[PDB]
Amino acid sequence: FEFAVPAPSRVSPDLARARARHLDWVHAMDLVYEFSCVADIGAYGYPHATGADLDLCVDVLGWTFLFDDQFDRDALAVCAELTDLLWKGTAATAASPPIVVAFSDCWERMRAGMSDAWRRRTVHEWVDYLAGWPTKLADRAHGAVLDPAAHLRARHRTICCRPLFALAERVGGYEVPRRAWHSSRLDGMRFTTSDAVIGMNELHSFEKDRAQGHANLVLSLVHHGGLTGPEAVTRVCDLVQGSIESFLRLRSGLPELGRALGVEGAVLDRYADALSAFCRGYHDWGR
Amino acid sequence: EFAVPPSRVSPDLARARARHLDWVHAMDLVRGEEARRRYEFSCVADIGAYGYPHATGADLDLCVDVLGWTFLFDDQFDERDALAVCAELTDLLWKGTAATAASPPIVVAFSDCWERMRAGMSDAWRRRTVHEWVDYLAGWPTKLADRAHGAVLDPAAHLRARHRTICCRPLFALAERVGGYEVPRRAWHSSRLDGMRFTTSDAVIGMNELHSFEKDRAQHANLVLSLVHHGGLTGPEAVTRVCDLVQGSIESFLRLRSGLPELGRALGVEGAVLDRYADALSAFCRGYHDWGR
Repeated sequence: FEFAVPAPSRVSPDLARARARHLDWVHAMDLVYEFSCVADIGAYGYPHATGADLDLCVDVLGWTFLFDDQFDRDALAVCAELTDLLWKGTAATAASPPIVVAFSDCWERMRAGMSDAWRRRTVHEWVDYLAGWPTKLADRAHGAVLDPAAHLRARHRTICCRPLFALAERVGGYEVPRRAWHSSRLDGMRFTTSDAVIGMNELHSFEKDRAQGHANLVLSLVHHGGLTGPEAVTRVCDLVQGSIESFLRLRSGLPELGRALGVEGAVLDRYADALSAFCRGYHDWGR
Repeated sequence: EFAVPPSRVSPDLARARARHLDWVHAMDLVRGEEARRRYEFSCVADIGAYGYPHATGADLDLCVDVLGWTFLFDDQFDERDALAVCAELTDLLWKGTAATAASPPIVVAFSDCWERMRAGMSDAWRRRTVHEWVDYLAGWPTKLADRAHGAVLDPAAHLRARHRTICCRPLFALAERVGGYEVPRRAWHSSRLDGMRFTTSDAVIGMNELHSFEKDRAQHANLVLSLVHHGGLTGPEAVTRVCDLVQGSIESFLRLRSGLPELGRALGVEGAVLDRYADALSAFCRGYHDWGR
């Protein structure tokens, strides 16, 4: 499939070095993959990042995929240790498992140079992402087919888009002002971008999940909506296109948002560009 | 009137009401004969006895205190001081601290409630309840930003923000605390029980939006106003839409409830605790409905 994401196709020119470094990093962290090409996503989602900034993007994205593998009692203990690490400002110890040590390695770089306000809202977003994995284990043990709305609510946590939007600020060199970042206008752009990425992800892994018995949005629409296979696919496609259209309507109101809140328009367009670039990056990599 | 799945009220409400009025006085939240009279006329305290009809004594006192606190917390936003309170409460919850001598009365009062609310509960329960309290706090910077922005939110965006400020999920945790049980971990995180929490929240929001319609219009965002502005509907049409949301939420809640026996078998969970949890969610929705009238 191909959608009209409002951003040109781009890739970072420093992808060769970053990929090679990252494979040494997962080895040094005792985490391991290289053949899945999941590492390259960092260079597609942040096409202007180079050097250490790109390394952080590749490290964080690679970690999420390896964190997901932990679920495919020990994983629940990691969720609790990571939560306390973030809430209480701790760092990994000598008894921490490799997945926790690796995350602390990322978080120390990610939080450096950022304000307390930015750290506060990013910590909350990291913990809300962690909250979705106990749900994954419970639903798998239950064995029931989630209804479409319940599948999307759970996936909005595990997709990990909001922590990665905060990362765009960190590597871009700016912070969206507080009064503007919390507005429903910008939160709607984060939500619509997440819907699009989820829709794309559900269409890419459809055949694999159906053959392995895993959950998928398309299968939930067939089971609960009475739709056929072809109908459920078109339904998910409409979600991606509608989310893109909704994102574009929200963006057209940023000049008035800046005037109302007294915020420089430049930073607002830079933030909107980052969200669009991430969605486009995931689209191209997935294809 | 909606078909919420019986009307009940706690029999110890008389004593609880009198104690609570002294409590808000001691916490320095409501002082003065005039402010106390206006507060006593709103009956917002009594909700604790409607939402938890089986609570008595100290348990009921905690329910009345917490619910009264949320309304008093809401009043301060109707700016820079309010954002500082949200940050202090967040650190208090994340870092396990307690109020100091420089903390404002609204912070001292919350710590007073939280110490009682967390007593006797496991670390796992405290961890997921802390996150829900902080997600509730996260909705108030959005409220102030939207008011300064001045734009009319679309219906879906209004509901996402209200699911934070309505404060239903922290109050569902409170039902466990006063009920004397913790839903086992493997069942509490399931999408089935999370869907029952979500559908119950939708119903409470829908009822709340119709109660505060005139107040929000005379001052703020409201679900009915968003439906008129973005959907092109008229007032009467938008209201029928909100009623359909409440009725549909209850119907979905009832379909999920009938699957709790199978959830218990699959996960090996005692059915009694699951049905008791479902009763608490249903009772809270019924309580707010009856109190609103």
